[PDB]
Amino acid sequence: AVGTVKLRDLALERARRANFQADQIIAKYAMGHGGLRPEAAGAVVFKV
Amino acid sequence: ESKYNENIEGLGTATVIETTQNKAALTDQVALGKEIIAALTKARAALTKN
Amino acid sequence: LTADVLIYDIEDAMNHYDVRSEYTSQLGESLAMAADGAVLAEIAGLCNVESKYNENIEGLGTATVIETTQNKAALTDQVALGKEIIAALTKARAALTKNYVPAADRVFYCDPDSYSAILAALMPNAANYAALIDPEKGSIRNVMGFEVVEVPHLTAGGAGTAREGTTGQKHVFPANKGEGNVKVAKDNVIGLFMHRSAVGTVKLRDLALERARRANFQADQIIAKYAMGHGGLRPEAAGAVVFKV
Amino acid sequence: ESKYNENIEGLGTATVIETTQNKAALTDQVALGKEIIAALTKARAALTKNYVPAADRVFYCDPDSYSAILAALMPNAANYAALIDPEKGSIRNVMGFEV
Amino acid sequence: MVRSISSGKSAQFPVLGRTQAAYLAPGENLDDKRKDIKHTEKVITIDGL
Amino acid sequence: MVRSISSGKSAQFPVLGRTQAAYLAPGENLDDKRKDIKHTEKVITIDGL
Amino acid sequence: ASMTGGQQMGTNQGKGVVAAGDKLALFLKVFGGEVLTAFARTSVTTSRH
Repeated sequence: AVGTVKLRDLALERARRANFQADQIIAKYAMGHGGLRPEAAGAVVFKV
Repeated sequence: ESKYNENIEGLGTATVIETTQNKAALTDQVALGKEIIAALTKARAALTKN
Repeated sequence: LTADVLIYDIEDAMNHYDVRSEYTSQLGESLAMAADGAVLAEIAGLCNVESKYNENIEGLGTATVIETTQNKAALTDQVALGKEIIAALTKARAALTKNYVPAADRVFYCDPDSYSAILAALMPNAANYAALIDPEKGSIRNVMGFEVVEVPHLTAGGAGTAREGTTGQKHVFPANKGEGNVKVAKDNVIGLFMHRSAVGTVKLRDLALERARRANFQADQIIAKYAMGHGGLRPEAAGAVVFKV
Repeated sequence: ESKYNENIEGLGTATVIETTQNKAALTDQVALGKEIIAALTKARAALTKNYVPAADRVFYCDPDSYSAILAALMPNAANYAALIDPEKGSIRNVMGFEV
Repeated sequence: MVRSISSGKSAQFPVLGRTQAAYLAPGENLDDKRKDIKHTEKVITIDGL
Repeated sequence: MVRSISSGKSAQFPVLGRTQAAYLAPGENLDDKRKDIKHTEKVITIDGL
Repeated sequence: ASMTGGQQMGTNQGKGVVAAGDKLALFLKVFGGEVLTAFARTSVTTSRH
């Protein structure tokens, strides 16, 4: 019903910053989440 | 969605309102389960139809 | 002088054309252009816009050629302008000879349009007999002691401060002849004539390219910079042909 | 196009206008060639500022106006022989153009 | 799902389906009547980083 | 000049150019003033067979 | 004689899109075969310096 399309996938990178005399590690991805074939997906709710 | 079904009337969207049910009226712990089960039956039916 | 490009990482991700090389070339070109314009504007301005000072005493004259006939904006004609440019060039040779300086090399700098006029003055329709210029892909050749370059970007080139042209500038072409006691205004410009050895260029640290990676924006960026100074010396070897009002 | 040059001051296309008046005021044909030569030089100029390689420029005309260019050059009257060649009217070039 | 694209910004996948199976009379023309196939695309857009 | 693409209906080209240099001195950050190389893209379309 | 039920590989149909203005219409406009730079400008100096 729904799929996720990803570019660059997931990786992590480590950089050094001198001014704080410390290093920071940082990991990111880039994905998009769409929804398709909406007829084959249902839900159950209560309400009157 | 609003009218925006997909690929003409050939295939159809799904939704289950729970019957004669108010959350405030339920919360019985037993009644709720029963209701979710029935709703699930109608759900499988609807899903299989398309 | 600085050149700067900062490219985000997400935009680099979804782009489908490398664009690095093009950016570098763009930077180098920018710096070069700045360098050139700075020089041209320098020689014209600083040597025909100053009042009461000609370096040394009798060392120089700093002549600037006025245009014949009425204001050229009134002539509004193609050809005939060419005639006037020819006369002006003769006169220029007369000044630059009147003040010594070797017969060669020297040079001339006009804008492309005025070059087109120079080209049109010697054509099959007018006037008579063969000429120095060759018709078809007209390269002209020479006017006595000049090379006539015809560069497309005359004026400005001073660089400075903000990326936008307006603001602090190191070399400028004024807007009018009346305003600041200057005579070779921006509108008033057909050609400039200098001997060479008539403008100075001083180089330290040269020019260099380097890229750095900045973690904070996920974006790495190329930088290319340089340092040098432009100035003018010996105005006797410098002059300029100018519109009339 | 009413307005619009792509990539502001990247460049801006030029359409050289004619000196003289409407066709009814021309069509003597000896003058048309004159006008085409002048307009062609001015076109070379308009193209030269704005850069673009000097090599490989090309000009498109039609039979009529080509014969008119053939009419501006020729004995009477175009002074020194110059570019044009009779026996067929093949023009070598003009300002860096093929024709 | 989990299908992955490189380079460009957004991906679309098309959809299509169904036919009415035909009963063809002998020595008679099929060429006259085709339902054809219904065609439709759906596209997903990605939000940055 | 001619180019050949396959499949897709329209071919887009990208155009770009021009910068401005700058001046900085002993103790001013660069990131303050910067002008992006504005790039505009132009699209060509196939008409038919 | 013109033939209907052509297939119309590109065109949207859909449930609601209606209109049916144009066809093809749907597809992708893709090109990566050529990048277009601004024209290179030279420098008139050094030489005469």
